Amino acid sequence: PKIHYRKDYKPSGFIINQVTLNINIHDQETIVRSVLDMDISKHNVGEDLVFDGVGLKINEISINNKKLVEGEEYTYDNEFLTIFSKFVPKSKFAFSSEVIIHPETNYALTGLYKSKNIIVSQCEATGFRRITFFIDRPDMMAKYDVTVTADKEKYPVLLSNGDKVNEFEIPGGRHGARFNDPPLKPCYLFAVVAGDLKHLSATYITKYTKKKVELYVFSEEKYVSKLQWALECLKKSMAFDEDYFGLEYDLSRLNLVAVSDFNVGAMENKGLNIFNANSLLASKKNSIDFSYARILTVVGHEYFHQYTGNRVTLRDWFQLTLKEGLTVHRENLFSEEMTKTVTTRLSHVDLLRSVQFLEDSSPLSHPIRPESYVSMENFYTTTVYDKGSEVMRMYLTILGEEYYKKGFDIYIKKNDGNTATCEDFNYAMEQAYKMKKADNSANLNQYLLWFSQSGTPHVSFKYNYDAEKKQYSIHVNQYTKPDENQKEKKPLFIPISVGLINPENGKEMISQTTLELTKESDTFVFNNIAVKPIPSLFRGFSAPVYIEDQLTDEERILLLKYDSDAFVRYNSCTNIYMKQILMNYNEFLKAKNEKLESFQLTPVNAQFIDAIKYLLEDPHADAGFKSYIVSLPQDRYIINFVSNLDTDVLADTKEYIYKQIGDKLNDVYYKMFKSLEAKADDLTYFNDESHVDFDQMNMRTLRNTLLSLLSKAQYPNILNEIIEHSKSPYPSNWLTSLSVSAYFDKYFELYDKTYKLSKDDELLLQEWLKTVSRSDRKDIYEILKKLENEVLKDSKNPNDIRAVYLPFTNNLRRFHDISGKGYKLIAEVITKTDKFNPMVATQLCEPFKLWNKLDTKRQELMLNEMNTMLQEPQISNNLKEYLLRLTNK
Ligand SMILES: COc1ccc(C[C@@H](N)[C@H](O)C(=O)N[C@@H](CC(C)C)C(=O)O)cc1
Ligand SMILES: [Mg+2]
Ligand SMILES: [Mg+2]
Ligand SMILES: [Mg+2]
Ligand SMILES: [Mg+2]
Ligand SMILES: [Zn+2]
Repeated sequence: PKIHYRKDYKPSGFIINQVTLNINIHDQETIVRSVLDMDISKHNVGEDLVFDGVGLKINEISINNKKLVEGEEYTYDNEFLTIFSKFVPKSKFAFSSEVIIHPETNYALTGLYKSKNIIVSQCEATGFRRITFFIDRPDMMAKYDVTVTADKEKYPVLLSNGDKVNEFEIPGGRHGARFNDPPLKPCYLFAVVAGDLKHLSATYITKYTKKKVELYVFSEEKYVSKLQWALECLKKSMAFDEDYFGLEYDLSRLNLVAVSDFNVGAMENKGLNIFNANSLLASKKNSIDFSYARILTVVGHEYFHQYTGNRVTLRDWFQLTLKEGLTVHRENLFSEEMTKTVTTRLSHVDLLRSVQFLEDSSPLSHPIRPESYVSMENFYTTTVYDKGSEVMRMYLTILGEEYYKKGFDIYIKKNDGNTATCEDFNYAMEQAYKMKKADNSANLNQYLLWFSQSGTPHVSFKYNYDAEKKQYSIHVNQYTKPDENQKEKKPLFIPISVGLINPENGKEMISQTTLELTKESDTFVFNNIAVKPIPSLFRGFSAPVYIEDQLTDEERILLLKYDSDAFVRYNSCTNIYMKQILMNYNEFLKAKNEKLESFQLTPVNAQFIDAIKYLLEDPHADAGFKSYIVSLPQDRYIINFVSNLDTDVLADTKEYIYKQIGDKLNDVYYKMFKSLEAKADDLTYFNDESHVDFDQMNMRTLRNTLLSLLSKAQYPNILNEIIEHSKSPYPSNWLTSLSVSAYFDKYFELYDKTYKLSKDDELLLQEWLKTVSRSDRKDIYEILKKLENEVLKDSKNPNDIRAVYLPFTNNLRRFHDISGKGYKLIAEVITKTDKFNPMVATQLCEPFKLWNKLDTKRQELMLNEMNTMLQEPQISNNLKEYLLRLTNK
């Protein structure tokens, strides 16, 4: 089983200068002819010429137009084509081949495949070798000249990278298009699309060069009306890159294409970005509110790769975080600017601290630049993306905007063209650090540990105030737990954005200050502090760490009410909830363990409840922020704090705490649900396709969150509200009506009603499926069986399979049923999917990531299922590597 090591990187002994492809799409097969103009590099040591080529049917191969003979001059084993060195030229030569591939039966959705009636490619990371022979690694940069031919009636729209330089008719009802793409690119950025596509288009004129750029967005005909928001998003993304970074698009056209069958959200092929339809298409009538933020995010993200990933390339796959972490960071700056709500930053933190912290405390834990892989597809992770994004964001925190922009421009100017590594970026940032610190002895050598050290730092605090001296001290310690990657962990460069709040008047006591913690511990002292402050620590969540603030609940409530920083207020609320959860959880567990007939539970802090009411009733406070404060921290955040987590005991603990708070605030929640209606559900702009109001969507989030609370509580007559809510024109409302009706006899009436409203739009039906899947129903197993039989059937569409099964895995009570029936159900789906799509089968493993953090009975049940999956004779390499790592085997 082949392991690749980061430190083993060596340039190839071969060079590929030019790729000339002819892709001839037929009814039963596609024929790919390719000529590679090649050379011998300075690194060559007389080795065999070995190409990647997976599942290719060879018709012929040649060197310099002389046909090579199998067995004598080459061997092919369905993975590697080896041409023996004695047959390989010692100077520039041409390698040519013709192979047969079958996009119609390519259900793995990598390489060239058919999605409904569209033929489409996906090459990142190793998909190009599934289309033709290549040295399929990102440092093999080449020029591309691509011709596609197909049946004209079936496939009128033909697209690839670069300029369309010719179009032509072919006998027998066929037609062809030639595209030439002169600038060098790695092969994972190659794309081709053939289909009966419809489009919307616009022209964008760049900021400085004043280049006219043609923008096209494509879908199947049925959904072309859903393309408008994506076109607006693309204009916004171009403007932002211009305005913040001074970066203009370089090419004359940019195409975005939506397809129905896609392993991920989208892909940044140069001038030809290809999208999961769920991340490109939306309408007010047929999409939930989340679609709007998602499209903005994904269009922005793939656009931002044009510089960070495409123009500046990766040397090798170990550098993945350099394009993905940096591009997530760019999209976050963009979306914060576009949405102007604090919930954009909060939602990123909420994801990192639940999902990524869980990964980083699991057997899958890795640094953002891993040291080895077996299947690189397994390293497209929340760590590489989201922790990578936070590491990229810490440079901006450390440097500030002016110097951050200087360092980023140094990175672009020096590397445009060109493969790069994480050190290249650190080097550019360090040049700005030197400039900022006014000394050339300053360095960021220690900062590199953020790329190589796995695990989440824990940062803890002690405080001292001397009233007589007016002097305040913050003593800080950092600790990363040893793990399987490093026995010894080193101190990181941690920037700690801080304020000091005067608790008498809630005012700021110091200017903006970022403490640079670079040792295992340090004490920061402040003079002229007139009263003992409450510290506001890690403002904006300034480093990706466990924060142990050591504050009292009274201090935390004062920050929640009065602090200026959204993240610190949110975290203070989070910390109050966590202290309560851990206390009640222990009380319930002791009662269960001791089989007690009676016992006590510690009630929720009454001043905390009063603070929630205070914020909810403030008309000037943000609706998105309000929806976070009435929600308990995510289950996957909580599990990081509990050993041997008994999921039933956690479910009882959450229930008690929600009931405690609802018993005091339900009348307030009801009054707000009613009073927010006018603005939340305003229809003034319902038929304006480009008018998108993030605040209004956050008001709907709050309304729907309050409705869920009131429905769980069986608030008097709430069923009337639910039934009326089902009549709203907004899918976020009428789908909420289905899930909150789970607690009432009207559930299956709303099931049918909303099914009928959803069934005629592919993406809306997927949203309906998630809604059913996440429904808090005691008969959820029977309901999932009905979905399988009646709707999902044998669909191989990843969006369908993920919609039915993933939301259900968050059902803390039912998915973790002590019989193990939920673990069995998901393992069956995993093994079934693995037969045709190993990548999606691995995504479906997500619920097992926390297996060793549960109570011993559930650990045993999950392990048995994973061992059963591992024992499947036909298991993919991808799935096997993932399960071997996850089970420490
Ligand atoms: C496992 O193999 C792959 C192959 C290709 C990719 C595509 C990757 N480059 C692309 O930028 C990407 O992740 N977008 C995200 C969306 C952003 C907004 C985070 C997605 O798709 O959900 C990924 C993995
Ligand atoms: Mg094949
Ligand atoms: Mg502008
Ligand atoms: Mg986000
Ligand atoms: Mg379908
Ligand atoms: Zn990306």
